[PDB]
Amino acid sequence: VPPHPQDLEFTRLPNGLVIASLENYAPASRIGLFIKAGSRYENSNNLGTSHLLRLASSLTTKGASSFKITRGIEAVGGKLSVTSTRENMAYTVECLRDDVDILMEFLLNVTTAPEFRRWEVAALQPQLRIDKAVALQNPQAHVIENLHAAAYRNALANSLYCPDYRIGKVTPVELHDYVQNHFTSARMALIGLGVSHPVLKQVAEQFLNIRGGLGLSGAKAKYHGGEIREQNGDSLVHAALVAESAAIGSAEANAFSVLQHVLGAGPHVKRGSNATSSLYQAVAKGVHQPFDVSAFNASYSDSGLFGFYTISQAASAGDVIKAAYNQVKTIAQGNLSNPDVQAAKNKLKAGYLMSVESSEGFLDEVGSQALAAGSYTPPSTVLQQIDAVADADVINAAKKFVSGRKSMAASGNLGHTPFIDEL
Amino acid sequence: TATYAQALQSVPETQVSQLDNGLRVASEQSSQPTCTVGVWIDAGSRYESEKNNGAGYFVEHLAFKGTKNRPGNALEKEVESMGAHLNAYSTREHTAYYIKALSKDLPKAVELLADIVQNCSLEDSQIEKERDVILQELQENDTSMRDVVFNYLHATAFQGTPLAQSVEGPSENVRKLSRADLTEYLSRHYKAPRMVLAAAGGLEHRQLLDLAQKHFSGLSGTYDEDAVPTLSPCRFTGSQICHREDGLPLAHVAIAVEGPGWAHPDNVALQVANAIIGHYDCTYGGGAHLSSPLASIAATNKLCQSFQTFNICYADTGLLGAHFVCDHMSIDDMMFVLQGQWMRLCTSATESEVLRGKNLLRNALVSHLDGTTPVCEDIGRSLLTYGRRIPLAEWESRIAEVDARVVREVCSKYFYDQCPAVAGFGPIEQLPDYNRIRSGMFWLRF
Amino acid sequence: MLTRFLGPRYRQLARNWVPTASLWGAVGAVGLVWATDWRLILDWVPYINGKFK
Amino acid sequence: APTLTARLYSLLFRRTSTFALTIVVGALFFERAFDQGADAIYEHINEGKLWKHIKHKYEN
Repeated sequence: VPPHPQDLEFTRLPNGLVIASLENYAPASRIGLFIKAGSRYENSNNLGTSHLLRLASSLTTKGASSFKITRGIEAVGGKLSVTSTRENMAYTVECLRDDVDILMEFLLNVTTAPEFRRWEVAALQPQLRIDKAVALQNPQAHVIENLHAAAYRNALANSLYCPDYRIGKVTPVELHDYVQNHFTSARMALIGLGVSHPVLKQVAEQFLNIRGGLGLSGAKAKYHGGEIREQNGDSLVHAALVAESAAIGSAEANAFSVLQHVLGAGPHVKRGSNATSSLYQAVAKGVHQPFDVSAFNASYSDSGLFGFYTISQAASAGDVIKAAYNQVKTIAQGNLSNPDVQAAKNKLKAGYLMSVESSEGFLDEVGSQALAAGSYTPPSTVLQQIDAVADADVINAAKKFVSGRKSMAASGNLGHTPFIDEL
Repeated sequence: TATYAQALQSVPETQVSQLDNGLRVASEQSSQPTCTVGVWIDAGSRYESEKNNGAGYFVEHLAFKGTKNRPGNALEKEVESMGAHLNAYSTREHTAYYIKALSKDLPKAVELLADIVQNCSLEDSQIEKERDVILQELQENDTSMRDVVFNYLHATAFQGTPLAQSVEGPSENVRKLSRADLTEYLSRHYKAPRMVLAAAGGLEHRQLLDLAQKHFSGLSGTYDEDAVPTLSPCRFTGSQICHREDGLPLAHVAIAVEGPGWAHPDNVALQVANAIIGHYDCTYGGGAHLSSPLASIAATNKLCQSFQTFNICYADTGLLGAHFVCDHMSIDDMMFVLQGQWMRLCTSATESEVLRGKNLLRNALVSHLDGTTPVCEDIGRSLLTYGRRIPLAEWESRIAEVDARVVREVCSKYFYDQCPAVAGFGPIEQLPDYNRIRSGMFWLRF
Repeated sequence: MLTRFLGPRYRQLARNWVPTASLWGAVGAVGLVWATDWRLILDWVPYINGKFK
Repeated sequence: APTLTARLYSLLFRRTSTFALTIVVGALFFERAFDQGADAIYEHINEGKLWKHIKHKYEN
């Protein structure tokens, strides 16, 4: 028998900063500062600066040393993490209830007072190589980075990871310039779980009144189209096929989200055949060896990418790509049942509700929402928003993918992997 | 605002009921729109003999592939269609099947779980398909150096006991285990007093109880019969397995002394001490300044890629120690520094670092029990191991009691002058001789 | 000037090593007494008596 | 746990300082008991013979 839960509280300040808080009566507190500071805000002169920044969070600040941040956080058993998308950086901080003040102080120091001392920055440069190396052990990382580089002229084309030529070459000035033009009131959101709204509001008004930076969600992402190919002989070919879709929190994005679950996202059953996954069944029909297919769905501030991702044997890749693409074509041609949209609606709704079950998933959703929309949209109006997607909308999203200029990235033995014009 | 202390009281009590066949049914209610439900069974590879080892693992492969009511793909079609997630795991001691679902879907989710447990339609052709799948999985697991060393450490620590065995079994078991072997396992082990229906989320305990009588009540109403089925203690050894492979680019080493079982109060202090030594890998921010002397020295002097401390619990025994991954020229230095930390904590642990370990454990415990799934696991697992749910405020009481004197007492008891089990895989020429590892388990100065 | 080593942790660290340092003195005292046949102390010891009567 | 090597280890051998203390205390009482025995064996195997057994013939 639980307590009747508190409502989330939400505040936009005149300077554009957004504060959102929830008092769950939990033993731990979670606090995030979400900043429109992701890799899309880099340009061709400063590539990788937001990677080194992501790695730089325990370097010395004004009255908190490197030693002090590490020791002080660890003394109370806390964490400090930094997570980045192409759009956002997110500085989050966890501890027990009683310890919020010290971790808040460390957070505000990291984000608004970093010193970027020449020698500390130097000792950190090799860490870019380690971090990139570890991430790029998953073939998916290569593919999705190449996919974005292929798709875009600009902004969203930039990698999450520093280009090799920039390792050792990103400077203290570039870090200072990056923080001073991106880490500003009108680009920030301060989210807190298990803190009071007055405490957060106070913290925001005292410590987070910055501006001398940029305004928009950027230089606008120009979708280009094209393909990037990486020879490996990796036994398996990873391919992704993609077209321009819809900006986040448009109605069309929900149509893409639902189509993604018609076609099939992740699995639901440990070791299952994926019976209601329409891409997986379509590939399974004419391919009798180990494979995978998922629908791919990446939505951004001013663009999106929808299509599918395949893993297959080198010789089978062409067949797997063609079976998958034909299955999408068949929904674009109108062969889509009302029960199939409804099951996809059920998977998406349940997926979203499970997404926000934990503190970590709740805070990230509230944080990104605050940056994308300027608002908090409760679970039941997200569910209402998903429900309003017509069958025709899902057909229309499939139509848009099939007719639209493609982007492709692939890696492996590519001797039987098709180019875009062969599809 | 509430304190940390107040916040632990406000965590709602786990409600427990016993069904008439002896199935325990337990729930922690929150406000959530989603839930996790599942069956935790007191079954795993420690119950298996030489001849049927890997059977439960084989059952795990078959559990979702059809029932007497839902043949073939019909079950997964129902789970998928409501947007549910159906998952399973097998350890040496526990089997679990659980559904992540919408809270409004708890009726069907309980109905499916019962159908999986009671009515596994292990069709001969299906068991043949799974033969090749498990065999490939064994080939896959061979490439994971972490999974191999921990299997090796079990195989040497528990030498000639059922705890020496892998969960998956040997390959000869995989290729010769029949349907009759599998149904015999099911008959002996999937019995109502040995399994728990756990739930966490937006549910009343009353309806969890209702559905339990609805779908589980035909299990042990008169099936309480045959040798039901005593475990017996496993002799820990103190020994070494060294798989020398210089073709692999990094050495894996796991080292453990014999821990006490699930029951023992000593676990809380051991966990504090393990938190002080902590974990590390190469992607941790700020290395030099880390509090753990091992983690700090390992980062600065490039002594490893990763290490982790552990305390694996079984019934009346366990494995307490550490594992690491390092370059061929670093094993000696790693082992030296690891052992020195164990020795330091036995002899000369101090108040301040124990507070840090205490705090790390409160933060780990609370951060772990976050989501319907980990809470449901904890309800299920705890009722098998402790027979209660131990509430969050009790753990805090047990953590708070630990000071430097306790860490020195409890570490000395398990670590000081004890024979370790040691497992080595990879480029391990520089892995110290066992006598010299034994000698690292005491100090001449003390 | 030695003020580095003065504080609550070093007070605990000294306290931990005290029974050990006491026992190492007790080792060394008996060892000196045994090696020299220290007549002053060994006259007390109720069975170790090389001197008659 | 009744057994005597166990209590020997528990009380005396577990700590290296106590181990050393039990050796040095052990060496004192061994030197007495061995020199007592080994002299008494040597004296008994040479029954008269030595000036210790002759002594009483030439006076006080």
